[PDB]
Amino acid sequence: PSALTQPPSASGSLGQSVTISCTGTSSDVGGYNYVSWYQQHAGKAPKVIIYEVNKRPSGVPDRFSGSKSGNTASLTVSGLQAEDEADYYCSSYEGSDNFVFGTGTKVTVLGQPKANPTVTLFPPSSEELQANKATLVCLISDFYPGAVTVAWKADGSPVKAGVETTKPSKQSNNKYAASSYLSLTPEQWKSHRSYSCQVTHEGSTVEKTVAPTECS
Amino acid sequence: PSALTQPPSASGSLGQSVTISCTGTSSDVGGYNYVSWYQQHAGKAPKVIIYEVNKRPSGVPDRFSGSKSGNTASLTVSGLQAEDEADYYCSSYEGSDNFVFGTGTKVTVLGQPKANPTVTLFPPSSEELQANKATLVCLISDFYPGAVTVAWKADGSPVKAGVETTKPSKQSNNKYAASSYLSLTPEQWKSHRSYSCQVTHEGSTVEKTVAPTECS
Amino acid sequence: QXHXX
Repeated sequence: PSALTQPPSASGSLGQSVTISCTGTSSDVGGYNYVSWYQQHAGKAPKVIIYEVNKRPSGVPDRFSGSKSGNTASLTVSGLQAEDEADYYCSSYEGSDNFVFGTGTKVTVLGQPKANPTVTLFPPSSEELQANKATLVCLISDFYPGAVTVAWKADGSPVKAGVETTKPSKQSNNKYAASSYLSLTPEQWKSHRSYSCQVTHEGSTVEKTVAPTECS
Repeated sequence: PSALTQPPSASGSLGQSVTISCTGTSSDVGGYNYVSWYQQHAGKAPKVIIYEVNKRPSGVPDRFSGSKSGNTASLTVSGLQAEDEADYYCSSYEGSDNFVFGTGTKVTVLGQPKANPTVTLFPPSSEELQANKATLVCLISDFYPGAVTVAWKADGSPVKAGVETTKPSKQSNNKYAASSYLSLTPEQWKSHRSYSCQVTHEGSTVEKTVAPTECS
Repeated sequence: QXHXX
């Protein structure tokens, strides 16, 4: 399964050396060094910039580098160049028949100040409840770059179920808005204690929690 | 050399098909039997759907075939599910630890039905309200096709300012999701009879309202 | 894909 976890945004200025880690798990733990690093610009099919953890294919600018130990492979961009802005991925062969991919590090050559995400959690209103409908909305506003992660916990227990997340969208202030939503049932929302929207932005992580109350 | 000839779009419909070519030379396509095909949904993780000839990695959808013919390889999708509509890439060996990627193709189902958006409007959070922040959100879920138009309203007298909308994301199906905020203060919020998010989709207009009432 | 020897 795609057990190769990667940082969302990765960003820098022309010059500094942006790194892009990639983690995973199990089997022959870190016993496979089939880690391959790929760039892709927004309109292209994915260039392979590295492989066999430490290897670059014919040419590939010696400022792109690789590294790996335990559970973490890394791709350091030693001296960011303007056209280094792109999507970046990890890949690992789980065994024969198997190929595991990363989540992607959108790397941005910073135009603005790096903006840290405003997150706000809303629970299903009285009325929606009155309609046998349960939706929660985690508005994520104002980040830069538009590259975030969202994880929903129910009583701290990270549920992989009914939820979506919008794409980040350049607001009229060039900051990115997104939306993760969760769709529940007044039984399961009542039959619980707490609901977390855990949002992360390279080098940060919020978790705002809403608790079920009543009135009606 | 070339962008490995790949058609830039392919259509179909419910239970129709399409068959797509990875086209290059005797160095790569011609040469070695290993033709890999990718399923990468709009901007996200490329997925290995097939890797040599027609070698689907145990757990792959549908009448997903791969037949290599000449310098041309090809994938088949008989079971035009919406679940496809994607950027399908290929890639083959090139020798010397080199792999070149196909160029084109964004797969398009036709037939796909219209879905009118469920608009769920969210009054401000009490926690946020205590923070002296009043922010109203209009959720738009489920809708197909993809164009959606939103309006915010005070008591009519339209009222825009401090308003954001996000550009529609595909979801748990080729059904879309958008949102929208009103970053208000308590004074803009709490004075009025209500506020209202009016959403449109292929002629049809919804309207969603909120009154300072909240319950919990 | 990676693939291959």
